[PDB]
Amino acid sequence: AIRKKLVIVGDGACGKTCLLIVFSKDQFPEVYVPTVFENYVADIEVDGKQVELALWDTAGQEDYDRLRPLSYPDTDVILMCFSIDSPDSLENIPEKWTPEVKHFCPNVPIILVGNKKDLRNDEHTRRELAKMKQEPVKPEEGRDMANRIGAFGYMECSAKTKDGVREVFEMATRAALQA
Amino acid sequence: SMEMDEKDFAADSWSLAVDSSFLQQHKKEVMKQQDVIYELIQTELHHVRTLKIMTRLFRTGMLEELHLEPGVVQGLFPCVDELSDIHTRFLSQLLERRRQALCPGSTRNFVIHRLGDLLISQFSGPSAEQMCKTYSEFCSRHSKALKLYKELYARDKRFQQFIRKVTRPAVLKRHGVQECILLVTQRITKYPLLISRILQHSHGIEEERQDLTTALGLVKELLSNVDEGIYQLEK
Ligand SMILES: *CC(=O)Nc1ccccc1S(C)(=O)=O
Ligand SMILES: *CC(=O)Nc1ccccc1S(C)(=O)=O
Repeated sequence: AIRKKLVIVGDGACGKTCLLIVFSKDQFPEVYVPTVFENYVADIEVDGKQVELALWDTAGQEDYDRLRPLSYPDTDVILMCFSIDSPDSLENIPEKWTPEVKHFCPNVPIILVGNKKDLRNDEHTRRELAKMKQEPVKPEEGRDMANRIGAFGYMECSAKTKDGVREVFEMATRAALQA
Repeated sequence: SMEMDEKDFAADSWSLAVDSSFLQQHKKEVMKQQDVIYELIQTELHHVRTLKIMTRLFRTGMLEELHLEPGVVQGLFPCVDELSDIHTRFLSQLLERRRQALCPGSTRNFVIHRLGDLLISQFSGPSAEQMCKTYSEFCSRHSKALKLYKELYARDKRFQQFIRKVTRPAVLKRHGVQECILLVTQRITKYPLLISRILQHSHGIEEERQDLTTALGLVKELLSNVDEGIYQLEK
């Protein structure tokens, strides 16, 4: 089993901690969802290759521009996260997270991930967004952003329903293997 | 970590750690507050445990089995003794506040009603000053330690033998040398997330909502100070 490293980056309420918890537990926490994520080493087997995948979060470091880059050394794949119920989090991707991720992690594959895709069919979400002259992030808007930032690919998921969560991490493993 | 604490913090939540009959006669908001409190202590146990893996397993192990140059082991594990003293004292205070809150006749049924005071003493005064200096030093020496470990691994086959040996147990899967360093670095940034979610469910007593609000500001001031004090050191 080769050891590869994954780091998930993104704004505060993009659901990156929830995504890492749901994958590292295999199910959605039925009693209590932890506030924090320490680390986890995944035993993923993708396309016949056995890989050990270290999972790391950057939650709580978005305000500390000198502590944050310390999660980047030896990163093999970057999960660039945004929330589908927050068009503003997608707007910050090209001008805040992309310049930093490319500076500290050159030549490292970035997968743009749209979290909370379930909320695209949530009435409260569509009403709350409409009051601020907005709507949930469309699939083509997310795809266009990955195209623009030079991302390796674009994926969507929902940690609440576990839908697409496994495919993101199996694809992140594939991306980390490419040399 | 000791078995007593491992079992007291084995459950995935406070609602699962206490007896269900004890949980039953408690307001939903109390359960929500206790769950985040239980998590702050549970992660502090794991943090102190990570520091014991660095000091006793890795750092001591190299000193007693290998022939490394003087200053090399200190460069790999900077401030691990001082960090261990800080967090083991903090954990001691957290575990004592929980033990005092135990129901007579029980070893699992408790409700911690006052946490903010404990957090204020920890993140203020000389104890805050010592964490600020210890985390500014640790994080400024972080990159150098990772490069020094990779240099030792990609040049010494007696070091690879030692690393393969000590990290072989299943319990150290996510606790290699480099993982331990990032786990310690990220620890400080977890506290504001924990304290804010405890504060979120601590509006019942105005004395407690104020203590936790003060402590949240104290932690954020410490984090801002550590952030400013960092300047990466290259070998
Ligand atoms: C302290 C204690 O014994 N608590 C307990 C344990 C199990 C069931 C009920 C209770 S109670 C009535 O809340 O004290
Ligand atoms: C973070 C740090 O190094 N702080 C420090 C160092 C020396 C004296 C005082 C202090 S402080 C601003 O009280 O934390």
